[PDB]
Amino acid sequence: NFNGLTGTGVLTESNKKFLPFQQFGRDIADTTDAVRDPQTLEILDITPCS
Amino acid sequence: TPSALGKLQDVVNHNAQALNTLVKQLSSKFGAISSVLNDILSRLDPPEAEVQIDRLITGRLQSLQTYVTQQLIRAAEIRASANLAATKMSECVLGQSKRVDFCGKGYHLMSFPQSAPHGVVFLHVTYVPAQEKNFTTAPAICHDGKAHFPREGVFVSNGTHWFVTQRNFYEPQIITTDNTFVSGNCDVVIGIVNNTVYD
Amino acid sequence: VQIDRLITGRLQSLQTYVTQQLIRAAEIRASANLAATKMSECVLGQSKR
Amino acid sequence: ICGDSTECSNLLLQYGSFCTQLKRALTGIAVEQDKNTQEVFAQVKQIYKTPPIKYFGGFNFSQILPDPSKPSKRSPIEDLLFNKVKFNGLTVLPPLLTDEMIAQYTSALLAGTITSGWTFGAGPALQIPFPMQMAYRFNGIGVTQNVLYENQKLIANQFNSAIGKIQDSLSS
Amino acid sequence: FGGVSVITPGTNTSNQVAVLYQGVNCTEVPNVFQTRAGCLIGAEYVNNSYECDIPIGAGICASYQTQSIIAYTMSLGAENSVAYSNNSIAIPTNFTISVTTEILPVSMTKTSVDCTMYICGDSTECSNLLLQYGSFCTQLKRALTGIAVEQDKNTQEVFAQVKQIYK
Amino acid sequence: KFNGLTVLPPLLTDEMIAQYTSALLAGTITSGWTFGA
Ligand SMILES: *[C@@H]1O[C@H](CO)[C@@H](O[C@@H]2O[C@H](CO)[C@@H](O[C@@H]3O[C@H](CO)[C@@H](O)[C@H](O)[C@@H]3O)[C@H](O)[C@H]2NC(C)=O)[C@H](O)[C@H]1NC(C)=O
Ligand SMILES: *[C@@H]1O[C@H](CO)[C@@H](O[C@@H]2O[C@H](CO)[C@@H](O)[C@H](O)[C@H]2NC(C)=O)[C@H](O)[C@H]1NC(C)=O
Ligand SMILES: *[C@@H]1O[C@H](CO)[C@@H](O[C@@H]2O[C@H](CO)[C@@H](O)[C@H](O)[C@H]2NC(C)=O)[C@H](O)[C@H]1NC(C)=O
Ligand SMILES: *[C@@H]1O[C@H](CO)[C@@H](O[C@@H]2O[C@H](CO)[C@@H](O)[C@H](O)[C@H]2NC(C)=O)[C@H](O)[C@H]1NC(C)=O
Ligand SMILES: *[C@@H]1O[C@H](CO)[C@@H](O[C@@H]2O[C@H](CO)[C@@H](O)[C@H](O)[C@H]2NC(C)=O)[C@H](O)[C@H]1NC(C)=O
Ligand SMILES: *[C@@H]1O[C@H](CO)[C@@H](O[C@@H]2O[C@H](CO)[C@@H](O)[C@H](O)[C@H]2NC(C)=O)[C@H](O)[C@H]1NC(C)=O
Ligand SMILES: *[C@@H]1O[C@H](CO)[C@@H](O)[C@H](O)[C@H]1NC(C)=O
Ligand SMILES: *[C@@H]1O[C@H](CO)[C@@H](O)[C@H](O)[C@H]1NC(C)=O
Repeated sequence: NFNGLTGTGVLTESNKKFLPFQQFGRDIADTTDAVRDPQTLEILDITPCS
Repeated sequence: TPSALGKLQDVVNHNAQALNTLVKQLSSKFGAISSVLNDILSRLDPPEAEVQIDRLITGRLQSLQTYVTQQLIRAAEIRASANLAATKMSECVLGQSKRVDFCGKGYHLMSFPQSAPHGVVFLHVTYVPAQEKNFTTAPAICHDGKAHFPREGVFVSNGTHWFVTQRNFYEPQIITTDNTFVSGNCDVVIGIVNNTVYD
Repeated sequence: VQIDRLITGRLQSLQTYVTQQLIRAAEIRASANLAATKMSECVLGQSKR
Repeated sequence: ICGDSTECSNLLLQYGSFCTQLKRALTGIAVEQDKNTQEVFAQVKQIYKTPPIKYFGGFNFSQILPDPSKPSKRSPIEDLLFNKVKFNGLTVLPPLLTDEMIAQYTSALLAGTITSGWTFGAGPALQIPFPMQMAYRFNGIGVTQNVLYENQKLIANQFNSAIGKIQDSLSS
Repeated sequence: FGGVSVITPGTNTSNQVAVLYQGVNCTEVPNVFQTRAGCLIGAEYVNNSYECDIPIGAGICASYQTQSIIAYTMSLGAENSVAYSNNSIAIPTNFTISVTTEILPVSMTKTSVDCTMYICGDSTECSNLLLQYGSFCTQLKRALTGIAVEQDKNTQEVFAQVKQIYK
Repeated sequence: KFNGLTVLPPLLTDEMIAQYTSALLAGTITSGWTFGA
């Protein structure tokens, strides 16, 4: 539950570079793919578990 | 040419668009209060929201059915194309087909297959005649009071002489008894001409 | 709810029409491929088949 | 789905975008019909014209060659075939190739096979007399060339009589 | 009523476009040519026929040639009156070897759909509710698995025809 | 695999189709049409 965005998946350290004002990341299919950590500033990938 | 490999790009784009349309209907509520299942499971009465959940299931199950039907149709089309490709591999590559326009434009000589993503490419090597010249012809030739017909070829005119040559390449040869066969007399053939047959 | 019932009923009819049109189009495409093969082999040449 | 009621149009979105998926499927079927016609009739790259003299060694192609006195330049057999054969949201799109263009393709295929044999399908149209190309087809089916030349009048009459019966067969 | 189609020669060439109102009259729309397939705005008609470039309908096609889009009746090809005669034969004196490519789809992606995960998504109440609609999940699974195994046979029937791998 | 939809891998890899094509070519350039019969 990242600042309201609730989901389920594996969290991995991504190499993406979000803009300083962006918080969520979505793919072409309009689905959550990456979310910025609220406390730190790292970007975590979200993938379907299994 | 950008439209060279479009038929495979069209198939992969159709598959991708079908997948995207199927994953897009997940966000559709189909007339319900919403599409998020967790919200419907947390904003209505559990014993009463059963009929509401029934509406989401029918909306997603029937979309999966339409997807499966369209996939069956596309699979039928792709299987027809694959049967055609197998016939072309067996007839154009593993042999020399006499069928016109089946192994390329012109007289087919041989073909070479090439691997392609979700497809196959055939390089049809064909024989195309060019630089044609016209001559005067005759159905038969009367030399010894008997009509002579070419065994394998066609009688052509040198302007002042007559030759026999194959019908697919101009190669004049003297009209001898080995190039022609005699059958019947000369008063039964229309367009017969007079010329000596070399013995 | 009545409009949703009318929309759902008419939308499924159009989907069935589109599916039937796809099936008939596949049939007509098979027939047209057969005719094109017949145009090149029977008209544009002589077939030993 | 909605007709004229605006309250339905905005209510159609909550059910789905099926009107977009369906209209893309009908466009594919529509463009398939134009491709089907081109794969059959547009096999030639040149429009061959029949010679002004219609003599072909006794053979009579008047029932299949275009009639210049009749409209649409159709042949009698094509005339018989043509004579025998905006709604609530549905429209009918016109074909890309008109009937006069398909008839012209058919005339090109017919004028080429009578004046060039099968050479126009493999490359350039090599001119050849019709009794000459008919002997090649006899040589292909397994009979010598002298069989045609010694019976050209009989084979011409059998061909002309058979073509004349095609109209009666398709009419009766 | 009718559909509006835009005729463009490609954004790489020019930004000019022509709108085609399919099946309507040119007098009922809010330079113009009443084509047999509809009203064409933005393309002038020319009598000089050419090969079809952009299909429109009813034998009319559009093209970009000169900085303007023109509409014309498509020409089926160049006229070639073969010099037929009673005794004229044409024999080719040369030849050319040509190679033509033919691309054919053989297979597509073998997809598979999880019924419960797609329809429900890890919901216990929803998963038990699917049973009331019968075994529709099994039919879709058997249909998709039949397609997947069919694609492997398509590739097998096309390429795997040789018994030995020749080097 | 994102939302229940999974894409199964083909049985024959792209390298095996390449081997089949190479075998067909080597047969048609060195043996003609005899290796098909
Ligand atoms: C049948 O057609 C082929 C292909 O057109 C003919 O081959 C061509 O022959 C001419 C004359 O020998 C060649 O022209 C020469 O080219 C060289 C450069 O390679 C140049 O230095 C010479 O001054 C001359 O222009 C031509 O290149 C050649 N074409 C090819 C593709 O090799 C052949 O002669 C024709 N045969 C008959 C019987 O008509
Ligand atoms: C939120 O608070 C944490 C805790 O202090 C911050 O994390 C610190 O970040 C600094 C600068 O990178 C480091 O030197 C500390 O070691 C970090 N401490 C811990 C416990 O991780 C974090 O930066 C704060 N978030 C924001 C946006 O300022
Ligand atoms: C007929 O073919 C010959 C080649 O076989 C052409 O060449 C002539 O051959 C004759 C021998 O029969 C010679 O007497 C002539 O001098 C040759 N002509 C030349 C220009 O060298 C001959 O030209 C052909 N006939 C015609 C009318 O073209
Ligand atoms: C081909 O040869 C035959 C026979 O040599 C020619 O037939 C002769 O024609 C003349 C004139 O018509 C008659 O007077 C003779 O009686 C015919 N001979 C026979 C045996 O019937 C024929 O004219 C020649 N054709 C050509 C084109 O030269
Ligand atoms: C070729 O066939 C046509 C049509 O079958 C023949 O035209 C017929 O000619 C007879 C006698 O002149 C008329 O009584 C018929 O009415 C004609 N038929 C039509 C449909 O008009 C023609 O004579 C045949 N031969 C040639 C050389 O054209
Ligand atoms: C090919 O042969 C036919 C038949 O002999 C020729 O047609 C004849 O032409 C003459 C002159 O115009 C007419 O008087 C005859 O009535 C025609 N006969 C028939 C049956 O129609 C034709 O002219 C010849 N073609 C060439 C190029 O010589
Ligand atoms: C051969 O064809 C040309 C045009 O292709 C024509 O002018 C000529 O009359 C024909 N006949 C002869 C004998 O050259
Ligand atoms: C419809 O188009 C035709 C063809 O130009 C024209 O003659 C006719 O007047 C038009 N009808 C109206 C109502 O404008």
